[PDB]
Amino acid sequence: SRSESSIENFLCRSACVYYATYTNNSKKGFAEWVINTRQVAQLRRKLELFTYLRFDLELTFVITSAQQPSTASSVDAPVQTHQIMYVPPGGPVPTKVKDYAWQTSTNPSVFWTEGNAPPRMSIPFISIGNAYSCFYDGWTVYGINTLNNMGTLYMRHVNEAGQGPIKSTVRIYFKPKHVKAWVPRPPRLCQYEKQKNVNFSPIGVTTSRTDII
Amino acid sequence: SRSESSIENFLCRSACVYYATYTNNSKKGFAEWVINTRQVAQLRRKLELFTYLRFDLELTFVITSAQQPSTASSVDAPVQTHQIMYVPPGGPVPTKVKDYAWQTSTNPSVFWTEGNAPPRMSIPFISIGNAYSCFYDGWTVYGINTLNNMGTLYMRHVNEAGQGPIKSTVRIYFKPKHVKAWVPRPPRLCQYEKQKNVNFSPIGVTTSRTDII
Amino acid sequence: RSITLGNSTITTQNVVVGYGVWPVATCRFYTLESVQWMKNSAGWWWKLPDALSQMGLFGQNMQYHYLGRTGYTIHVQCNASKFHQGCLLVVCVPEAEMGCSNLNNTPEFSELSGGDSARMFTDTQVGESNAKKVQTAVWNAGMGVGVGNLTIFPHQWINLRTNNSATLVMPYINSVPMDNMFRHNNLTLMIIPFVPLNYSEGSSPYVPITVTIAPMCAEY
Amino acid sequence: GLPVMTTPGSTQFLTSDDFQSPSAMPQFDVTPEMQIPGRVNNLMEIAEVDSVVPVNNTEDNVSSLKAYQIPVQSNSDNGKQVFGFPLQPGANNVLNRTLLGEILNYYTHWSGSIKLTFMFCGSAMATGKFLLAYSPPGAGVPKNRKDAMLGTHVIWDVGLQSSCVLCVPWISAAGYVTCWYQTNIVVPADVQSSCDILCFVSACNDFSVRMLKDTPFIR
Amino acid sequence: GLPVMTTPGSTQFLTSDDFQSPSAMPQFDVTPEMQIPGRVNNLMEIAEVDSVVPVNNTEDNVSSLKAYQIPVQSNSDNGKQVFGFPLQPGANNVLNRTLLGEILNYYTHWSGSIKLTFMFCGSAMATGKFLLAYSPPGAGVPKNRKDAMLGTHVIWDVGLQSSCVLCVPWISAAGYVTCWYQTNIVVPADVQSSCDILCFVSACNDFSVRMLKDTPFIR
Amino acid sequence: GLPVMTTPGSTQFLTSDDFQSPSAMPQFDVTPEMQIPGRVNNLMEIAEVDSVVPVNNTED
Repeated sequence: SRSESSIENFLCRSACVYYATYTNNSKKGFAEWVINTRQVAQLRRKLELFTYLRFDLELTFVITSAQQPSTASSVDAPVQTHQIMYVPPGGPVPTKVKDYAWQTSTNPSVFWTEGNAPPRMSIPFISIGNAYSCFYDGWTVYGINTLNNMGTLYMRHVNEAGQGPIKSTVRIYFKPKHVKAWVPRPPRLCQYEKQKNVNFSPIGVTTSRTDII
Repeated sequence: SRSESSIENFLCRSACVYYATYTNNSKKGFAEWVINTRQVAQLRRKLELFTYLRFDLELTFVITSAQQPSTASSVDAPVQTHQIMYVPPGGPVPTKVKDYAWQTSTNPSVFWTEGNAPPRMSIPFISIGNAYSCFYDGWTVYGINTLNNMGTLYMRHVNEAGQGPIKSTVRIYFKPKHVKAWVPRPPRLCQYEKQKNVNFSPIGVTTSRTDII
Repeated sequence: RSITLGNSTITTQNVVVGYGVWPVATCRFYTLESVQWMKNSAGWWWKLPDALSQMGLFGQNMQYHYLGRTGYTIHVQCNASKFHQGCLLVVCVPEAEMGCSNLNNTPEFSELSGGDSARMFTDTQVGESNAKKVQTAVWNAGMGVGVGNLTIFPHQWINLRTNNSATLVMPYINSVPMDNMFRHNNLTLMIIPFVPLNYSEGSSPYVPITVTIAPMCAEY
Repeated sequence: GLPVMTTPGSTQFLTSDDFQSPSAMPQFDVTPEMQIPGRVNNLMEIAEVDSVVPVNNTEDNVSSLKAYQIPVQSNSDNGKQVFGFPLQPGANNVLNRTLLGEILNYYTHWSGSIKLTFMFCGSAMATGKFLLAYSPPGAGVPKNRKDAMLGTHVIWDVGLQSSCVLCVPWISAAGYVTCWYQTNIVVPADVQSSCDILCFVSACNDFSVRMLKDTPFIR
Repeated sequence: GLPVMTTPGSTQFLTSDDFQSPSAMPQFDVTPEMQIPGRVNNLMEIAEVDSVVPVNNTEDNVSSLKAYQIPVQSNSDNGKQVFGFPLQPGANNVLNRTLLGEILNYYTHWSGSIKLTFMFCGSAMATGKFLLAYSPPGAGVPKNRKDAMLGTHVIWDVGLQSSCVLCVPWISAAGYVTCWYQTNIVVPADVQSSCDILCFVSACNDFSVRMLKDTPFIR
Repeated sequence: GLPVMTTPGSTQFLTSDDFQSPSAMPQFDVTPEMQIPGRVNNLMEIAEVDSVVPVNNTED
C-alpha cells in the first residue's frame, strides 16, 4: 500500500485556520485575516518538509450568528447577509465598516445569506515567481520575501441593526489542490516560537534512557 | 503576457453603482435610478478612454432589510417580497407607491422573496443608433444626445405593514458584456465636477520637481 | 588529475552530483583560506554567493551586474597522515534560514556571513540579551532541526580512515529565474565534525581543511 | 424524479462570476452592427503612439506650455548638463502623466522597452552636437561630460538630422537619461540663438502587464 | 421545466469532500511552470536516505554531539556488550526522532525492513572483530557472547572493511540489535586507543503505510 | 443557466430509499478481499441442513 503516501494525498486536507468574531453596531466590527500558512502549528510542520511549493487554493467559510442582549419590545429580525471581500496583493485595504474600499471594482467579493450552503470560493496560484517559498535566506528586514504575498480577507454585515445587535463568528477553512513539491527538508525538531519567522530555542535531540545497554 | 490587456478583460467587471434606501409605510418610499455610466467616478474614467461603445448589460441586486422601531406587543412578520420594475426609454413613469404604472404590461419587472439567490436580470443593447456615445458635440440644451437613453429602474415592497415598519437598502451592480470599442481618447486629467456634463476647472500638467536637472 | 581552468591548476585523483541533474575570466578555481581543525572544534559554514563576491573578479562581475544565474562545484580536501582519526560531514544546504539568539529579532548581516572568512559553530548556547547574534548551538544546526537528519541534502562523508576528500556539484536552485544577488544567498556549505579529531603525542595537533569553489556557466 | 445534490457555494453571488442570465426584453430585434473606423482590440494599441513629455516642470511652468520645452542656448561654458531625469517608476517621475504612463498605472507588474525620440525644433541654420547618455541601473549619475562618454551613449548632430532615437529598458537608483553639451551652438548672424527641444515616448516592443488594479489619479 | 429531486445530504459541507468551485480571479493568466530540480512525488523518497541514530542518550549527552557516538576502547575483559537497544515501536525508543521515524509517526499501521549500516570511524591502523547479533522477537536478550553466536548474527571485521550492513524486519519483547566484543582492539604504538562508531538507518524495501493521522511531536 | 423544477418529495428522508452518498474517507486504499470458505449467498442454504426436534417437551 503506497497510494496513501503520495504528496497529493498528504496535503489535500482541511483545517480551521482562523476563528474571529465581529459585531454589527460597534463601528469597527469587521473581521480581518492575512493569508499565510504559518498560522496553525500542525499545518506548518506538514508544509515545511518541502521548500518550494505550488498549489491552488480553495476556501470555505462557516458562519453563524448569536443574538446579543437587547432592551425589550419583542425584537424581530429578518435574515442576515454577509459580505466576504478578498484583496489581491497590492490593492486597497479598508479601515472602517463603511469605507470606499468595499464598493471597489477589482476586489472580488461574495454575498451570502444565512440558511443556505456555505460560500466556497477558490483562488488560483498568484505569484510573480514560479513557486511559493516557505524558506528564504535573504532580505526583502530579514527573511520576509515579499514575492509570496497571497492577499487578505475581510468580512462584514450588509445590514443595519434595528432593535438588537448580533455578533457573528467565522471559521475559515483551507485546502490546497494540485500540489507539487520540491527539494525536501528535515522535519523541524524544536518548538515554534513566533509566527513571522523561524526563531527557536535550543533543545535536546531525543528523550533519554538510562544508559547505553 | 498580453491577454490581461484585452478590451474584454479590461471592462468585464462589477461595481456598486447605486445605493438607496426606501421604507414601506411613508407613502413615497420607492427607490428610483436612471441608468447612466457617469455615476461612479472610477468607472467613468475607464469608459471615457473610448468614444463609441456597444455592450450588453447585466444587473444584479443585493437587497437586505432592517426592523424599524415599532411600538410593542411582539411584532412578527412573514417574509418580504420586492418588485423591481424596469422602464424602457419612452415609457410610463410612476410617481407614488400605488400608481397605474406598476401594473402595466410592456414594462418588464421581477419579483423576489428574501432568503433566496439575488435577482439577476440582463438587458440587451437598446438604441436606435448603432453605438452608445460617451461624447457628443452637439445639441439635442448642449451635449445631451437623447439617443443613448437606456431607461430607469424602480423598486418597492409588495406588502403592507402590520405592526412595524421595515426599511430596506439596495446595491445595484453593473457588468458590461461583449464590449466593442472605437476611436480611443486621451485619459481625462482634470477632476470631475458635475455628473451630467464634461465641465472642469483648469489644473497643472504634472506634479513638479525642483529644477530641470 | 591536474585539471585547469583559466590560470589555475588543481590536482585530484569520487563525485556526488546535485539532485540528479547537471548544471569570461571568471572560470577559475577560487580558494578560500584554509581553516584549522582542532580537537575541540564544532563546525564552520560559508554562505556561497557572498564569499566569492567580496574578493574575486566574479565579484567584480557582481557589482556591475547584480542579477545572474550561476552553477557551482566545490572541492573539499583535508590532508592528514595515517595516524589521525576522525570523521567530517560535508553538506551543502539550500536556503539556510538561520535563527536569531534573541527571540524577537533577526540576526544582522555581519553575523550571518563573513566575507570569505569562515563563521564558526559552537557547542553551547549563546546569550540572548546582547545583540543580533546567530543561535549557533551545533546539535540543532542553527535551523532548529535535528542535526542527525541533515543527510537528506546532498552530502558526502569525509572519514580520515579511508577517504580523504569530497567533491560536490550543485545546480541552480531558485524559484525566480533571475534574482538580485546582493540581497539573497541561495546556498550554504556546512562542515560539521561528528567524531572529533584524536591523535597521540608527537604528531601535529591540527589538520588543515582547504575549500575550493569554482563557478561554472555564469550567465549575465 | 431526477436526483440532485446541492454542492456548497450554491446560493451565493460571486462578484467576478460567469454565468448565463435571463434576458429582460426578448423579441426586441436589436440594432445590427455598422462598420465604424478605428477599432481597438487591445490597450497596447494606445501605448504604441507617441506623446510629449513634461520634462521642464520647475514649479511654475507646470500650468503652461513651457513644461514641454527644454531651453538650449549658446552658453559660454564647454560641457554642461542640458537636462536629466531619473527612471524611478511611479514616484512622481516625469513619465507618469503621459500616454504610456496612464495605461500602466492600471497594472501592478510590467516590463518592456521605451523609444525616446527627441526633436530639435530650433532654427534652420544653427548646428551643434549633443550627447545622449543613458546610465545603466546600479551605476551612478555621471557628473562630467567625459565619464558619460565612457558609458553607453550616442552622439547626436543637429546639422545632419533633426531627430535621434534612443531605446532603453524599463521595469517596475534605477537609471538616468542625461544629455550633455558637446559643443556650443554656432549660428549665423540675424538668427536668434535660443532654441528648444521636445521629447517623445512610446513602447518599442510589446509590454507584459498583469494583475489589474485601479488607478491612483482620482479622489 | 426539467424535474429534479433533492436527495438527502444536499446542503451540507463535508470536510473531506471533492467538488468543483468557482474561481475567484478569472482572466488572470497564471505564471507558467519552471523546471526546478529535486521533485518529490512520494514521501518514501524521503525515507530512503540515511540518517544518524542517537544511540547514546544517557541523560546528559542528549544536548550535544555525543549522542551519536558509541565509545569503543581496548578494555581488559574479553566479552562485553558494546551497545544494544530494543525495537519497541514508538515508546521512546532510539529510532523515533530520526528521518525514518518522523515520517512513520504520520501513520497508524506500517511494515517493512530496515538497513542498519554501521561505520567504524576510528584510527587507520587498529584492527579488531565485532559481533552484530539480532535477536528475533519472542526470544530473549542474550546475556553472553556465546549464546548470541548461536542466534543469527554477522561477525564484522575492522581491518578488512569499515562498514557492515545488517538488515532486519520492523513492524508496529520485540527484538534487540546488541553488539559484542569478539576480541580486544589491538593498536600499534603512538596511536590513540579509544575509537567511536556511528549508526545509520534507512528503509530497505518499500514500506506500506495506511490510515493517516497527526503527529504527537507537538504541543 | 439550466432550468430545473423541484418535484414534490424533494427534501425528504425515506427510510428504505436508495441513493448515492459522499464518502467520508476518500484516499483510504481499502483492504482487498480474501478467499474465506463457507460463503452464504441466500438464507435457504441455512434451512437445507438438518436439526433435531424437541418432540418430548412435557413441562420438565
